[PDB]
Amino acid sequence: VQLVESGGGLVQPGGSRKLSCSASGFAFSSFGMHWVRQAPEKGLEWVAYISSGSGTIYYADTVKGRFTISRDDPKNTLFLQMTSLRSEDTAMYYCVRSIYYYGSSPFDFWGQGTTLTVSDIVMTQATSSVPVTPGESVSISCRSSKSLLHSNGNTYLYWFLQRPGQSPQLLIYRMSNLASGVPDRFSGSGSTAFTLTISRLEAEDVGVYYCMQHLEYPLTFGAGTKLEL
Amino acid sequence: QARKLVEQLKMEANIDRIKVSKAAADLMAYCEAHAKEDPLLTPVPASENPFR
Amino acid sequence: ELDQLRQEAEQLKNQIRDARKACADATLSQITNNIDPVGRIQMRTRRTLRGHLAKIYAMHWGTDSRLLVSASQDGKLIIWDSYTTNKVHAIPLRSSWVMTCAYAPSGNYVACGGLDNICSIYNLKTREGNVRVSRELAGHTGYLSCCRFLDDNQIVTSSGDTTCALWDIETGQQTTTFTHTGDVMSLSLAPDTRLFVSGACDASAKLWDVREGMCRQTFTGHESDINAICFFPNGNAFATGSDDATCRLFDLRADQELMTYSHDNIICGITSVSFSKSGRLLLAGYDDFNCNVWDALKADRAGVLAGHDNRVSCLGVTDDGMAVATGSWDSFLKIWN
Amino acid sequence: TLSAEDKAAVERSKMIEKQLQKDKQVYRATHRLLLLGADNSGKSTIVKQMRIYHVKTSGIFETKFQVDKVNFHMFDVGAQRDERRKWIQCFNDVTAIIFVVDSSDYNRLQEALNDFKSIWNNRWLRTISVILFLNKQDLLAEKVLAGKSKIEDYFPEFARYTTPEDATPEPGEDPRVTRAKYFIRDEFLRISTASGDGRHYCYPHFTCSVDTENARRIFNDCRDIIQRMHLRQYELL
Amino acid sequence: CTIDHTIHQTLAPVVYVTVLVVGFPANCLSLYFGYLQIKARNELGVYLCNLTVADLFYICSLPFWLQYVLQHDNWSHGDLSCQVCGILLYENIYISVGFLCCISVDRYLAVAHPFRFHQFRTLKAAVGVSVVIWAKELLTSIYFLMHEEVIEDENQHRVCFEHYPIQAWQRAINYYRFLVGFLFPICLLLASYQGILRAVRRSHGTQKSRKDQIQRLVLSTVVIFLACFLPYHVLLLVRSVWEASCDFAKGVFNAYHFSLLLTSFNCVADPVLYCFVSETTHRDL
Repeated sequence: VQLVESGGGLVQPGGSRKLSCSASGFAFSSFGMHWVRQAPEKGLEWVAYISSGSGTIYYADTVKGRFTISRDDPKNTLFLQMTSLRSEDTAMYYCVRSIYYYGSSPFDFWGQGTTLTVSDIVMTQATSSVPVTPGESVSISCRSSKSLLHSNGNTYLYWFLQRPGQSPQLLIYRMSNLASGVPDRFSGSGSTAFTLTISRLEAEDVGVYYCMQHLEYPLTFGAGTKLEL
Repeated sequence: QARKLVEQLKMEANIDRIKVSKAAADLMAYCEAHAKEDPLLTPVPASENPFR
Repeated sequence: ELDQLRQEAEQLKNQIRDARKACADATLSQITNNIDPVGRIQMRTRRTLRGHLAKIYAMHWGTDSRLLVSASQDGKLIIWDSYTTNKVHAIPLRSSWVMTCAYAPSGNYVACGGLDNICSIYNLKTREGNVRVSRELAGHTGYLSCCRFLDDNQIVTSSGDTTCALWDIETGQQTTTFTHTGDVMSLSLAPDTRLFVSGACDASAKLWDVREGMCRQTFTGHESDINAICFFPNGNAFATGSDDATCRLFDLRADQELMTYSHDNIICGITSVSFSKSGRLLLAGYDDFNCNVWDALKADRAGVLAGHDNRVSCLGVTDDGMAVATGSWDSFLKIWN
Repeated sequence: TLSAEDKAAVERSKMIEKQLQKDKQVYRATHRLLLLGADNSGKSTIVKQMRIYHVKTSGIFETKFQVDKVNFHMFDVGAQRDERRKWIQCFNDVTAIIFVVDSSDYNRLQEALNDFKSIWNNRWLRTISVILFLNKQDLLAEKVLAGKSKIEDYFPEFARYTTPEDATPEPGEDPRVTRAKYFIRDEFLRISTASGDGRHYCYPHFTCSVDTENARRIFNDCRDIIQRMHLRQYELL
Repeated sequence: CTIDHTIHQTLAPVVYVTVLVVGFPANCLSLYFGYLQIKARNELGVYLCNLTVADLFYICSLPFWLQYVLQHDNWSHGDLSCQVCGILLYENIYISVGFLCCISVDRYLAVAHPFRFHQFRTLKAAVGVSVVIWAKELLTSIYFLMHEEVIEDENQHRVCFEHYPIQAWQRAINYYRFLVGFLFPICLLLASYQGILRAVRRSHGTQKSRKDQIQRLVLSTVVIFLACFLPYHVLLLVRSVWEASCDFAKGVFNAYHFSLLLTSFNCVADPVLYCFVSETTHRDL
């Protein structure tokens, strides 16, 4: 599974630019695609979402109208066309793979991101930095403005880890379920208030931990909890 | 030729068979023990079930 | 000589019959004549799963009691969300003549097979989003009638070559073979997974030890082909449906037939048998377009499922016992409570 | 009502439904045939010379051909036991059963008649027509002309048999071979018309090893079968 | 224009009473069997159910007409019930005509061309053409509600949907009814059949018995349609080209209304011809 991205750089304000994403190694047609931005020092922010079959397209309130999303399934390439660029649109953009069926793991694979520099349920992470040492157990907590437990019995909270100079990697989806390829050390639990517990910590778990809601669009992230040695 | 059949019959003959009364008692015991956990035999309160 | 061997076999069969007859201390019907009847079970359809092009032969409930796999002769398995009727997966099959399907206990794999004599295991949870053929198991010289998963790596199959086989998955080779003088039609695995009973087209059902590989016990009594077979949840009993329009419940420990379920108003063979969670209810699909729910202890027809315009081919009860799903030749599955 | 992931799952189900409808458009327009016969019968030759013109233990062999822009799937059975009572149930919805019989073998002609009787009177094929391919007509012609073996030694009703008036003898072929082949066809058609009412019909055809018209006769017979099915379904009879 | 209506009191009540009594139960069993065909993947079920619904609408409208002809042709039910019932008695028959034409075309496609046009014989196509046909009602019904048709005669009776000395908005819609509604449907029926009758009598699989039976059924259907509708449309023409004075209205009144009453037997013949004679119906009966 590989999600390479391209089409970013220096652009003068008020211009336009198209971002492309080449997917190779998985069935692109059956996967929904997401564009998620991250400012150079701030956290993650969802930009757009296109569904399988291109029948459900959602945009963030800050990009709606002036951004459009599209896909080419035969060419296996995602596109985000952006017009009327502003200073707020200086970020690394990430392509995110997310399938939706019973038991599926959305936001399973993230791309590599492209830098573009120009010249609503609230997720609160009250803790931004945590001093940690290897071998200990730490718990990262998030809060939600609205209850994420739906009537179907699913609490739609997602956990991501952004290691230094790397794309976010899914850890826990739906607040309890472990992703594929993450060690059993990670565990998550919660209710409006949540937590992510890491036991027997290793040196590869340092980074910024983000919590994301998926109960209703727009998908809103948290500030992020940085774990430094 | 038929030696395999004879050996199979001999191996299947010397077994320990309990009385059919004890078999019926065991089946009844299982049914009565798990009766309360059978939604089809004992209907659900129509709110715990996932199809209504 | 041959005559001596035949005489010895006849003597051994007579000895087995006498030993079985010398244990009929009290018939199960006589003992359960005192227990109360379950009454009329007015089961009702709640979800109709439609989308199959042709008739369905096999269905299997997941361990989660929410995901179904249904095999139809349109070359398709469909993995249904029972709760929401949503179609989770649609797996095309390279052989359209499918007679069996199995859903792995872990939920990671599905199985299919039919007149192509191959047990195809499909991987559901892959890094790519598509369902891929994990592998194809070949070695049977007859049509594959039933397949069941011991785990993600072992699968037991029954074929029309008068043979069952336990297969390893990582190495697609018959770990062991089980040798019935007729087409084997149905398999059922004991809850302990260490044994399995198989019914064949010789009115005989054989209980096999999976590890050792030899026929532990054999049971007779039917007058025609055995088409379906299942275990009582205890693991020490099993029920068989047959083309002689009768169901029969046997016990391994008693090593003899316990009880028979039949009515003069039904003259069609049983095509799919299943037990409720308690074992009090024995559900049997028939060619009369119905699924009859019997009281397994009283031989009293306690309910009828009548929603299919064609013959009921497959039938299965969830792990939690909430619902019973029956799929028929009318291209539909129906979920009942 | 529905969560976002639930709506996306519903969308996935809708796309699966769309693909299933596209596949139904193909399944409805594709006709499935069941090829039956014996080792003596040249059904393998028919398969070869019909696939040309248009795994070790594998029990099914699918030959897909096309006539007048309509698709057909013959399904030969080649790795199954002599018993047929059960897997035949899988073919209760096929358009036709193509039954190939070696007319030359007088010794095994009764076995062929018994097998055809089993197929015709089967419970699950009560609404399924049989296209009867009396193969190896050239061998039968040679055998009857160079007369050493006689049908009267196998069927003691050939002496008191006359060629039916509604006969279509091929040009330049003797009345003896016509009498023989029509006697064989009449045995098969007598079994066919002894029962079955009008739900299914047996279509007889005198075929040879190298005939190129077999696909055409299958197409015509299947067209007639579908016509009868539509007459029944659309309330015309 | 002093026109007398004694046929409306002698033969009309009988006809309406009979058509009601023998058609309301008939076009309910017919509807049930059409629904049964709908349960199976049968395209003809949509057409049968729609035809039965149109007939049921005609039957529903019948009691008002019976009451009307009972009181010496005096529609004492307001100026809108008259329009509705007159539409259901005059313009509603063409919905049934279009639906039996749909049945005939579907039969021709299924019999004469079994290997093609599989798209056109789906439930989606059937409901699409049914929606198109019902649009026409809506869209003709509107046209008729545009005009106000209640005329008080010499005896103060309010005749409904009938102005004898025919009007200028008539004499042209009657041409439309004849050309599109009789001539085109009868041509469509005589082309769909005799194409079915050519596909049959060409097949080598059905016996001569059944082949003659199918021809008899087709001939009965076509002849019943003709006997029900041809006199009415011929008289519609005869009244749209030679009617200019009150004298001709008195002359042709009896014939025209006899033909109109003859059209009322279509709703009682349709369940017989399209649902009762079928062998599938006999099994579930």
